[PDB]
Amino acid sequence: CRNRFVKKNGQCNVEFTNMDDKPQRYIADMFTTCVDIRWRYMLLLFSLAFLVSWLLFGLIFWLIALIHGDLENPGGDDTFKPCVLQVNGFVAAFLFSIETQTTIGYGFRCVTEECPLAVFMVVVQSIVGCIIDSFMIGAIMAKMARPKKRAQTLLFSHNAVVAMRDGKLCLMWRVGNLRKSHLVEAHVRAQLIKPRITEEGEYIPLDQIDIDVGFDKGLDRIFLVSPITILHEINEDSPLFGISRQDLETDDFEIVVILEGMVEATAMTTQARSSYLASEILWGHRFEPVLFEEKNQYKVDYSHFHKTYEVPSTPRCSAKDLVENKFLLSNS
Amino acid sequence: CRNRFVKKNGQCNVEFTNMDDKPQRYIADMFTTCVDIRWRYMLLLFSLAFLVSWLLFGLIFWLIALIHGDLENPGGDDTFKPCVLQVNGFVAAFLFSIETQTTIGYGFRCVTEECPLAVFMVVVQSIVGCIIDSFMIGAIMAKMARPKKRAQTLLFSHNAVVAMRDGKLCLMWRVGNLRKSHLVEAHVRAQLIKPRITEEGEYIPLDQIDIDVGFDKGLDRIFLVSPITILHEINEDSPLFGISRQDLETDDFEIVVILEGMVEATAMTTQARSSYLASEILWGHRFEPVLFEEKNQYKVDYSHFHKTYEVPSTPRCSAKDLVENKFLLSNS
Amino acid sequence: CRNRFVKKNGQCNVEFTNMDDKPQRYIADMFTTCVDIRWRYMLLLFSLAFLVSWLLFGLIFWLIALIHGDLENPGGDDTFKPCVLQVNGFVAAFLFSIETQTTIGYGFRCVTEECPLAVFMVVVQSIVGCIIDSFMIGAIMAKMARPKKRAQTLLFSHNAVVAMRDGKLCLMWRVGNLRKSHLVEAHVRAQLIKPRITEEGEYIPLDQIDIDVGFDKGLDRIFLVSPITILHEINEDSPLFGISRQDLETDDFEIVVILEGMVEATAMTTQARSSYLASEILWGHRFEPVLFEEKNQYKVDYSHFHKTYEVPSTPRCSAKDLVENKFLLSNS
Amino acid sequence: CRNRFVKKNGQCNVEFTNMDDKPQRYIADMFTTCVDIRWRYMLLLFSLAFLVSWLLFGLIFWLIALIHGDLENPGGDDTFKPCVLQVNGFVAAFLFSIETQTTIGYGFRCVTEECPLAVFMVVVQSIVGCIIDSFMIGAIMAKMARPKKRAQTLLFSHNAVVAMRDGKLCLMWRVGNLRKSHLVEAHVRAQLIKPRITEEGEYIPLDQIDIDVGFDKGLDRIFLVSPITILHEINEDSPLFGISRQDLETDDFEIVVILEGMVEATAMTTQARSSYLASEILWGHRFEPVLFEEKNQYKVDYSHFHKTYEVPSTPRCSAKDLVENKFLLSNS
Ligand SMILES: [K+]
Ligand SMILES: [K+]
Ligand SMILES: [K+]
Ligand SMILES: [K+]
Repeated sequence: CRNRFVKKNGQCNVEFTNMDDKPQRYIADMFTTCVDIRWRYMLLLFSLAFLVSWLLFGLIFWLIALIHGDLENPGGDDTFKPCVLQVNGFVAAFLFSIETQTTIGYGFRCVTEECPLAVFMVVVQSIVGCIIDSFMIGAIMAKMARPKKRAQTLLFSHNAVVAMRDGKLCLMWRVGNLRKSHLVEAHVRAQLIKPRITEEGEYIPLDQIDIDVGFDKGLDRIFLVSPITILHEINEDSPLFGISRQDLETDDFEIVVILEGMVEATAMTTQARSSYLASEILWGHRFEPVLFEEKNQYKVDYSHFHKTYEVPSTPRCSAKDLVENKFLLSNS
Repeated sequence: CRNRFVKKNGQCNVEFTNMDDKPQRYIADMFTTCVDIRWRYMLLLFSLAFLVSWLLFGLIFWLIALIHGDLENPGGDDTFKPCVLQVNGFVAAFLFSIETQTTIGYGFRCVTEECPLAVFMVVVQSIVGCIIDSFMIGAIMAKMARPKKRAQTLLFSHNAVVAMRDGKLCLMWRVGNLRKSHLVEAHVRAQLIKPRITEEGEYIPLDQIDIDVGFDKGLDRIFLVSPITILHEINEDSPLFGISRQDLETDDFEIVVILEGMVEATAMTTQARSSYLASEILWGHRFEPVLFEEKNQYKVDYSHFHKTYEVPSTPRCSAKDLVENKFLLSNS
Repeated sequence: CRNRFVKKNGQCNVEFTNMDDKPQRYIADMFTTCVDIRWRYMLLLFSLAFLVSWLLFGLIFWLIALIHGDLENPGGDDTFKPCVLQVNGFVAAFLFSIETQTTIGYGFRCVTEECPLAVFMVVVQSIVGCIIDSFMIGAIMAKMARPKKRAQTLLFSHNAVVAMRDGKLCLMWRVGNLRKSHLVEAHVRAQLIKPRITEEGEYIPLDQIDIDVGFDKGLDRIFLVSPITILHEINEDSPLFGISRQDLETDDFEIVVILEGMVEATAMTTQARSSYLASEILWGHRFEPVLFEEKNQYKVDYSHFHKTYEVPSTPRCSAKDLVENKFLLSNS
Repeated sequence: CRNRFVKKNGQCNVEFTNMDDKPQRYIADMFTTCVDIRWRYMLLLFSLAFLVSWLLFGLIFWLIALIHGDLENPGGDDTFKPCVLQVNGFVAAFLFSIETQTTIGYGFRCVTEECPLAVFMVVVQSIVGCIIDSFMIGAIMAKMARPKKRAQTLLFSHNAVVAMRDGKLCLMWRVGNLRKSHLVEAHVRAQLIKPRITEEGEYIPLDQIDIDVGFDKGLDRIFLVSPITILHEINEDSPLFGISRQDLETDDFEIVVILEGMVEATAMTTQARSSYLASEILWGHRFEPVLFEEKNQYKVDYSHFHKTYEVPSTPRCSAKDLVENKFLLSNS
């Protein structure tokens, strides 16, 4: 009844406060933020940038036109040649700035060979133009390609279960791929979250404790086509070792599950997460099979993914008791 | 005689059904799909987008021209200035929209300083223009660069063999690189696939079982220039431990082989796969050498890659028997 | 009192000298440098490139105009057609070159069907134009996206502490994430730096010695949301094994701490670093908790991140003594 | 005296022959090749593509102009409007095609509202135009960014040495970073190459044998600022175990050394290689220190990198003898 540190969607429930350097540290990493903001903001931002360069140069050109005396003779004649043809005022100067930076260049307003400063400005503005474009491309490219989007076609079981496999008592949860694209170099991790006090009397607000999914033997690496059921064998070195079915409806703790892997197309690691509270773990259940064979191939029924069935055959005590008891019977 | 879970090309034989959230989960990951569809579709899609913005703006301009009364005086005179010169109708309005968004800007149809709304629209459309381009670039860039294409210059042997190496009985298959480019940080994995029932009576439609290629000792990492022969030593902890040559023509199971590595040029992980059925494994054979030395260098003959030869010297029983028997003789 | 090999910001304090091949080796890797230089330099560089192609082609066109005799008849008539209309001199030839390469193409200066060489040149220059753009985009894209920028939203504690946890004496330092974005596949490393002489009398100017953070058990991998305290248990195989609280104010050595992980958005590994001198390590202290629970969620107070408190309960001798002593008492 | 499998530059000495599917497998991976070819080829290729689309469309337009009867009335009048203004022939049709696809759009040749087919063609060509650009960008971007270029600022010692460290006999070679940029998540690998015959009489043309650099303890991971000396301790499980100083001037084999790591700026793994023949290994030597301290910092003299000095104190027998002998003395 304490609270949820990671929601079921993987979303983490926490907030940072009194971060001192936040503004100056965010300026240096500035690109990283820019790509996480809503599109409309990233866009409006860029159109803001465009608009600003158009107005700036537009003004310069208008200033030049004003001083040269072009405003009064925009088209020139035999005895007089303007800096930029057909700039009669502000809006005209604005239009030419846009036409130039965008490279539309209708040509009705046009630079002449007269002013080196007008020429120069055109030069500068062109270069400027490319620069802004380049940033926009990259930004869009980057944001467009974010691998965290892939985590939404990855799936966790609504519950985790505990049950026997091959003589061992195991915590299990299930994972699945909702795309026919592969998750490359995928692997998993699990952790038990809960506050604790060390024998020295040190309070750890939330301690994160590894749940061994087979990392040592290289078994945490998975090949995920059909849903895989992930197994934690509860043993001497397990944090759940002394926990029984009744300890599940009493205790407060949380199990955090991770799936890391690479989006096949971009080879960019995505990390998917979810969470099981002690009250979301079903003791004595087993997952319903989603895979079955038909004729020339295999199929997965995904409506059975979350479903579990009761195994009355399941022991209600902790692995600890289970073990210790084995050594009474076997001891006498 | 059951069926093949992964084809020989690496293609997986399975299909997902009754996935509930598929539409809304695919919208969030939408970029990931977009790059896997056939070119013509991704392209037609984008030309569809272009076409749509040209028509949309074209319409706006035509509406503006209509209301301003430009349709009747497209070129204007001393007493009258149009919003956009030379828009006499729909097609004219269309052309200007394209000329503008594409930045061709022939200039025959041209914005004037008269309408702020025409100007604004031009502004908006330009910005819009960049945006669509940017998406196209990224999409093409991404799709163009997909690392899974590299898996087609990587190679597996048509068969796997079992045979003795240095006193040990080993399952072996071969892998090869068809490019002179390196596969960076490459490593392998193998798995035995087959359905099973746990001693608790739990049916696992297909259980995936690790075949140890040396992960523990860091030996699953390979340096692949010439074809490497991959070895699984069949021992106490091997899933093939109790399997003999006769069990091979009887049993139904499958071995799945993986090669993961990085495309040298892009450093993007590609994953190559293939499969050996118990009936594709040749007991008592050995691979033909594809590498030989000549003068100033080494050469690889790839026509010998798949070829195997008989070793009548090979034991036909399981590693299990082989071991157990050693301990009769050595026991008496 | 020797010196600092890595500053606290992670910056390494060292310089390379008498590198022989530096110029020719840097030319081959040239792209890598280009993206690390200040913007203004990368930009000025590119505008330098632009400017150079505009002048080059501008000259060609002017040469062509000169020879054709266009300088004297820029607009032509019934009996004479220029190579490029309206090029009356250098600046005119310059303007057309820019208009062409930038694709502004106002159109006042325009190629005609007369000179195949003018046409060809236009062809060449256009192609050239794209090429330079493409480089600029990539450069900007690349530099824009550098993952090392992310290391500035990652955090280390100003000090490291030594203290007891669960019956063991541990060196600890703390790490934190200043963004709500995740650090994917993150893990840590630590090293003791100091010069030494092997029993063979070989001097190692600075030897780098692994500080075990749990790599073997897969515990060096972390899930970083709230600040994690990193623990080195000082034991038989620890380089700090024979060090006590008094050895800390005497000895000269340095501990180097690393955090490697992936920027969530780009999946590009960043590496963060910092350093603790023996004089920056606080013996007998403990970190102040930055995480606390409120109602519907958790919060982190970052002003407590660096803060430590005294634990007078802490032993002042080395793990070595501590152990050895245990085996007097337990031995008698 | 056999031959070198990897040259000292890392270049591998081998060639593939009789690869059967080479053309069709290379078509699918086609992008991968495109980026490894010389610039001039990738460029000429693209200019080839451009040129081809300009000519193609140019022809279409000319065909349209021909049929419409524009060739005879390029500028039109009150009673007649051309498809595209000012196309009088082939070259004119060519110019307009280029002006259109490049978006220069001088405007002297210009589409009119008359032909829907001309309009359509313009539409199509524009779209086409973007597509080719996009490919070019990506290609240039990709090729520009190749991480294998970084391997040229990474360094190996010209020789490897064997010598005692802390009571153990070790094969050592040295590695170095020629840039002030870091090599992220770097690690090493080594291998002994030589042909062999298994006790079963199976010939392995070249067997690749792991040289343990500490992978098991996680010590193959390095932090490379100053040059690191890499150590292989020659022990029971070492392939060099039974090799002595005299076996070095006799035997033929090769040691292959690898350094894998990530370019700091792009986080793209590069793999550096080199090789030591038994005749390139200096028994009884030690590397000259390249690092020294001065005042406020550290410096590296790179001219000392390759240099080694004699240690007459060094044993000339194999680790094997060395060990076995220890157990005579200690045995009697
Ligand atoms: K234009
Ligand atoms: K134009
Ligand atoms: K243009
Ligand atoms: K124009």
